[PDB]
Amino acid sequence: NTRVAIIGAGPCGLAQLRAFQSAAAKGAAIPELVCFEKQSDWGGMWNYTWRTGVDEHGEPVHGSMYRYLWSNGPKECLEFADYTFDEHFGRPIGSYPPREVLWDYIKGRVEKAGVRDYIRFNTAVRQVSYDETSGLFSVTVQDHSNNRVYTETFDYVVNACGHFSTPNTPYFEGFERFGGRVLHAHDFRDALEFKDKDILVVGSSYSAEDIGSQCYKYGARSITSCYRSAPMGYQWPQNWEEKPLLQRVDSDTAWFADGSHKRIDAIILCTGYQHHFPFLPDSLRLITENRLWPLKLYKGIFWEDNPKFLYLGMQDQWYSFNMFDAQAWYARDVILGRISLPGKAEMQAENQAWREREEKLQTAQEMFEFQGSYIQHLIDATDYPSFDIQAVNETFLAWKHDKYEDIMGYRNKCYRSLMTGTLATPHHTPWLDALDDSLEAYL
Amino acid sequence: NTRVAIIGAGPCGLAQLRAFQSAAAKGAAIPELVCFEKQSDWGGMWNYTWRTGVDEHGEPVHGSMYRYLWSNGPKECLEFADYTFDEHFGRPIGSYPPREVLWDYIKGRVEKAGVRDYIRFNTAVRQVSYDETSGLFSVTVQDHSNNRVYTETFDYVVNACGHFSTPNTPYFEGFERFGGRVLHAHDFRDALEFKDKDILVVGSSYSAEDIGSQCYKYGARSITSCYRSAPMGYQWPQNWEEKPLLQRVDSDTAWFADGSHKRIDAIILCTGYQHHFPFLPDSLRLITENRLWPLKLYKGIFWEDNPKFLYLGMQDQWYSFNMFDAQAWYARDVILGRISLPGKAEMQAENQAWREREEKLQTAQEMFEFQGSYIQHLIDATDYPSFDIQAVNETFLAWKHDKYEDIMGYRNKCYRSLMTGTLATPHHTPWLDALDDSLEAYL
Ligand SMILES: Cc1cc2nc3c(=O)[nH]c(=O)nc-3n(C[C@H](O)[C@H](O)[C@H](O)COP(=O)(O)OP(=O)(O)OC[C@H]3O[C@@H](n4cnc5c(N)ncnc54)[C@H](O)[C@@H]3O)c2cc1C
Ligand SMILES: Cc1cc2nc3c(=O)[nH]c(=O)nc-3n(C[C@H](O)[C@H](O)[C@H](O)COP(=O)(O)OP(=O)(O)OC[C@H]3O[C@@H](n4cnc5c(N)ncnc54)[C@H](O)[C@@H]3O)c2cc1C
Ligand SMILES: NC(=O)c1ccc[n+]([C@@H]2O[C@H](COP(=O)([O-])OP(=O)(O)OC[C@H]3O[C@@H](n4cnc5c(N)ncnc54)[C@H](OP(=O)(O)O)[C@@H]3O)[C@@H](O)[C@H]2O)c1
Ligand SMILES: NC(=O)c1ccc[n+]([C@@H]2O[C@H](COP(=O)([O-])OP(=O)(O)OC[C@H]3O[C@@H](n4cnc5c(N)ncnc54)[C@H](OP(=O)(O)O)[C@@H]3O)[C@@H](O)[C@H]2O)c1
Ligand SMILES: [Mg+2]
Ligand SMILES: [Mg+2]
Repeated sequence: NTRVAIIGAGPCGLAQLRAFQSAAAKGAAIPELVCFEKQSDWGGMWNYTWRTGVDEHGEPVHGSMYRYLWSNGPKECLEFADYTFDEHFGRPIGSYPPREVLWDYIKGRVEKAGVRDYIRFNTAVRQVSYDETSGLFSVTVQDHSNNRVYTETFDYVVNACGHFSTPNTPYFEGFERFGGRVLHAHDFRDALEFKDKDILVVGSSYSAEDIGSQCYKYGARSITSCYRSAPMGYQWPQNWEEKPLLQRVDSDTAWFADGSHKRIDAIILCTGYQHHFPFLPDSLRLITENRLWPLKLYKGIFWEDNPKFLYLGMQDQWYSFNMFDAQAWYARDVILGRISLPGKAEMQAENQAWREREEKLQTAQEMFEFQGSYIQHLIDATDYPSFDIQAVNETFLAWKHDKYEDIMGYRNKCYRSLMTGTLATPHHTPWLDALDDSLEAYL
Repeated sequence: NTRVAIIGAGPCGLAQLRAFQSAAAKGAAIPELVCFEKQSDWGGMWNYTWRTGVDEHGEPVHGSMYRYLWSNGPKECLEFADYTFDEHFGRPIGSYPPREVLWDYIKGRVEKAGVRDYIRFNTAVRQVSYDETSGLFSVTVQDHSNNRVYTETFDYVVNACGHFSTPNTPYFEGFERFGGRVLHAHDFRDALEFKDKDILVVGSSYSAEDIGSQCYKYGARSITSCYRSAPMGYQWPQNWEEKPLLQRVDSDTAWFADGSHKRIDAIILCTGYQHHFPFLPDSLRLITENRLWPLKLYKGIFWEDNPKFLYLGMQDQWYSFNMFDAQAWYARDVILGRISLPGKAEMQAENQAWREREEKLQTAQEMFEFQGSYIQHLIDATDYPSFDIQAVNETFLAWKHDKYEDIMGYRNKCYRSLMTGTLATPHHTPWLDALDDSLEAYL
């Protein structure tokens, strides 16, 4: 028969396994599936590790999540249409669960699907090549359980390796003279490390917002944030100041674009991440900034130069889990032969049409509605349940307004599931005081 | 003609270029040489970076050196026989220079040799394969200057990528519950980060000795060290306690094998490094612990399954720079056809003979004399100057006794060059008080 390689057992890889299992449960013949995962367990970014830099086997540490991390959007926006919160938890819960609670939810679905046996854990993909004549990809991997490098062939490769793990780490004048810790958001683990310290966060997106907020919540003496161009602009607490871009640092002091200065103990670069695919030749290698519409990906998925090489989840994310499902189901239907792809020139013209719309977006609302409309297109093409994109959009709108209202209070609010209609119930403790991050303490 | 790939422009790679240039200066025809270096400049481990984890291009950070690092052995033990300290510095200096001063020395030789133009910087080796019929290696690299992956063929590959950059990072019960920083020695940058903090160093070799010592010198409140089996055993200062192995950690406290405990702010794993060659297939991939005599390396250099694949500097190090020269000169003479290699079975028998001697070593003296005798064998086979191994051995003996005498004072002592006979002169400031690490301040 035919063979599919899946790189990664995070949400996207797991969605891809779930897609095939769902078809198989309803009598479809499916390919052989091999999912290569470098970590010891599934969950991707949702799997926490204390490790930083490089893991015990010498691979770059994948994990960017930190202690005390909670859902940064309404859980109702990322609900699986085919495995509801009601089915998983059997009661209502808060709209903004800690990492461990959503990890439990993600695992719950693939536990139920019985797909764990497709996965080869502790295995890092090292190289991918393609042979024109056989139409096969050769995938070379290192099995760290046995310290052995091996290669197998596959008809399709689905790259679900993520793009929020390889840091974008810009130098600033004087980092080599500064006496405090300099790290990337990717290396941030326990905010208690910065208790009673004066912290600088460099950046103006979610990592800056949230890492700064954890430092606040867990007793940092002061937060300073700085932006390259656009301030985050929220009303910050008393001990937080937002400044224009860092110019330089000396042994202990940071100097900003406006000529102001601050004594700081540590610098956290919240400067985003790179799409980094060291295991790909240029012929297969997506090169893009973090955005809603990278080019060369037909339906945001199929590599236009070789559409038997697929990318999942490589867009920037408003939607997340149910976008990955939408992608995984479309990918599956194409691999099964149910949906055929057009010719390259047509794929290129359509990708460019999406790009032109992408380039016009200005407002947050335009941006999540763009991605909503992309997902609507995918879900209409397959048997993934066509859920209510418009109502999810309205939830995202409400969340944005909650964050404006109170950047430290938005996680206390409650939203209705668009899959089941059940309202989320208030959490037992306000976010700011909910110091314990465990699944036990939350439930 | 013929082509040689060299992986890395650290001391070993540079030694390899210097070896060929030295032969060429005296009329030898030499191969085309391409040295691939992932960093932006030469020097290897001696090139300092503030970066930790992964570099700006997404490659694991190579650098393990930290602020305030000085020579941990007498400089007279690592002198180049073909480029003396006298020639480079034109006067005597201390026996234990800061990193920047020996970097200057290393660069000085290859500046004089004019070999920089062989090197392709910002280029990471990604894969190596070998073709039986052509007898060529295919070396695939990523050029980060241009974001392009390319492959070229070579008759020989000399792997000079080091083995003190990929950390050995063991888990200890509770690391995911501890509130302070957990890092490896590889990530240690500025000891001022730990000023007034209670530090734990895990390990009992050079990284534990020296990182603990920097923390001491730069005002850590206390140092705790712990050993897996053998204590370091030096007489430590008042605020330093050596303990048996860490058993576990809670939110702020470490618990040891003897039942004792200590509140700690940060944990630094000084637990060594891995030989990690992700760019090699198993057919070419050396698997070894850090030791004086890994197997499968004929004359400690030639991969016994394919001796056109060479490893430099993969032994544990008492000797360093002039061992790498000795290796590089032997490698060069074999590549030039001046020295022929015996058959595999003979290579295996001889490697095993070295191993049997290696396995019997117990004392520090036995260990550096073993490596001395290995180097004597290499230097006698080529035109590298046959320098006085016995006197270098006696210097190593004297250094060991100086460290016993005073683990914070040994860097104040002076030793005679075995290349020129000139005595090192006392430094202007005692190590403990010499807070400034610059080349300027030292000279
Ligand atoms: C710090 C952080 C917080 C977040 N918080 C939220 C949130 O609250 N809500 C939300 O909806 N989204 C959040 N996200 C978004 C996140 O991207 C998605 O939730 C989701 O994890 C993406 O799934 P993925 O499978 O595409 O990638 P990932 O979850 O990153 O998984 C990629 C997988 O590929 C594996 N892998 C990588 N390279 C290789 C290789 N060479 N060989 C083998 N395996 C490999 C990894 O180990 C990993 O398991 C967050 C992201 C980050 C970085
Ligand atoms: C923290 C520390 C302190 C030390 N202090 C001393 C001392 O005081 N005295 C002493 O004699 N020795 C010291 N050493 C020993 C050190 O190993 C040697 O001095 C010497 O640096 C080894 O040279 P090398 O060229 O084998 O390896 P390295 O100096 O490590 O150089 C390896 C090179 O290969 C490059 N590289 C790696 N992988 C790739 C790739 N895939 N593609 C392209 N390039 C790559 C690296 O960027 C680097 O330039 C120290 C070592 C460490 C780790
Ligand atoms: N659940 C949570 O609480 C949580 C926490 C952290 C992260 N996350 C998730 O992690 C993902 C990534 O978010 P992110 O914020 O890390 O990345 P991001 O959204 O890609 O944003 C990158 C930030 O870096 C800035 N930047 C880039 N280069 C810079 C430079 N040289 N100097 C200064 N600033 C620079 C950008 O500024 P410009 O925009 O001006 O270029 C932007 O503010 C998202 O999915 C996010 O939701 C979630
Ligand atoms: N110039 C300088 O001042 C300086 C500073 C730092 C490093 N260096 C150099 O860096 C190189 C590496 O030295 P290194 O000390 O990092 O490595 P190393 O010499 O390989 O020693 C590794 C240490 O880790 C211990 N260890 C290993 N696994 C462990 C575990 N699971 N738990 C507890 N302990 C464990 C070992 O104990 P056992 O031996 O009991 O196994 C040993 O003490 C050397 O060339 C060194 O000179 C130089
Ligand atoms: Mg951006
Ligand atoms: Mg060891």
